[PDB]
Amino acid sequence: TGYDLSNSVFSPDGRNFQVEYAVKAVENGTTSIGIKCNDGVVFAVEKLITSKLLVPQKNVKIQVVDRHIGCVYSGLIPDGRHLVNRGREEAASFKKLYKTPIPIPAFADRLGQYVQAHTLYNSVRPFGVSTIFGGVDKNGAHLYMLEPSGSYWGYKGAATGKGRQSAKAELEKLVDHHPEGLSAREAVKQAAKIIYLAHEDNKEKDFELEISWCSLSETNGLHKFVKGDLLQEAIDFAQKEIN
Amino acid sequence: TQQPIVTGTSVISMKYDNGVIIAADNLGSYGSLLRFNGVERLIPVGDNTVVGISGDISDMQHIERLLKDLVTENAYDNPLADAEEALEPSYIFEYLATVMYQRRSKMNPLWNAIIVAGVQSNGDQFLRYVNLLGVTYSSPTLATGFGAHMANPLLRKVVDRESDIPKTTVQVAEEAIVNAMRVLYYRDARSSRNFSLAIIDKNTGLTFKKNLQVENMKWDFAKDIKGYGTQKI
Repeated sequence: TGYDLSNSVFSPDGRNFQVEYAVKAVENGTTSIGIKCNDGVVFAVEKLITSKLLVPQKNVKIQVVDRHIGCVYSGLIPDGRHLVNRGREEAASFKKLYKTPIPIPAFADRLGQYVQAHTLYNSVRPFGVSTIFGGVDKNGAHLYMLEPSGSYWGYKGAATGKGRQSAKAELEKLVDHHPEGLSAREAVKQAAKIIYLAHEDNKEKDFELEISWCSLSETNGLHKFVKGDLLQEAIDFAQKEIN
Repeated sequence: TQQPIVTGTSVISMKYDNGVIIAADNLGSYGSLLRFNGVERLIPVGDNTVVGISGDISDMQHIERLLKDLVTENAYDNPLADAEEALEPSYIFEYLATVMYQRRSKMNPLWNAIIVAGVQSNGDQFLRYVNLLGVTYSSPTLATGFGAHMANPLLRKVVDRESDIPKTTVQVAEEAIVNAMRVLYYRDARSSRNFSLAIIDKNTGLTFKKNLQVENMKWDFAKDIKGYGTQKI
């Protein structure tokens, strides 16, 4: 034993226990989801209201990369911010050299290689976040989810955090009941519902809903936050479904 | 140190009662060769600022990319990016002025003369100049290159000092700018007939006019001019 004390060490299984321990930090975090729709993607996150003293709608969790990519994560919030800062540098250098905005699969690998690099040495700690991200590019809509190991895949729907099982079950129903696809405005409504349903795992404290979206028709392929009437409409739809 | 290759000529501008006007022709010259006839030298930043650039075009395109990147960067982690924490003309100018002076200090300048025209949050008119040396100044009228010598005299007859700004309407100001552009076409050998004009008003916002032409030109008197002194035929 002692294989779990240092990062980048293979156990006799062939496992990197330090990465597996980073996953535990992710599982401890709040629920965040992603939904791939017809011409774009929708991101939503659970924000736990620890106290009345928290200013509503101010502590924003979802982050934009470039102008077409949205990023959300669960786990250690600072680690996610560090990863997004790198993502922004990667996207800037891509656009600087190649002119065109970074494609989503290209962007996914940039984050993937960076996270994977933090499993290669004992002088660094793995990332304590699972990041759900995506957007619209020349080839259409893309949704990704990236783990502490550096492992990522493309997704129809994605979920992580403490209420991931509940969320995953809900996402699986949407995939089955909508093979032809889901619209952007529908996805926002469904995203709100899933976060509310996933809140049963964090039912002690009340929460605040935060949604964003990229859509070719609704937002011209740019990342925008869901605000005002459209946000309230999604909350009302979500509250109606739980009752 | 370098030399400018593909170049843009005058950028002219002035303040009026509710905002600012800025203009520049659509030419990219290659020495005496009038090489490129479709070059846009007025670059808007948001809905409250227009940056007019003269001089080296390769450096202009670099500056254009910096401003484009500046908007992207300002939007990061900024819920008020399209409101209270939007980019101001003063912010955009000071950034450029910092870069210009830094580059001249490394003996590797951006070979340009720049005028940042816009309207601030409080409605105040913004108009300031910066160039390859990092020299900056503000005035009710500003012009680069040949515009400094020919446009300013005409524009200063409309707004001669600060107190003339509230007395100057947008129609009078635009008329003066358009006339100045005609005069430059008469007299600047590296100018073109085609130009762009931009108005930034505190009420009506940003109006960007493309594909304008110099018109109402006086040439008829040329027929009476014969020889260089004694020749009659």
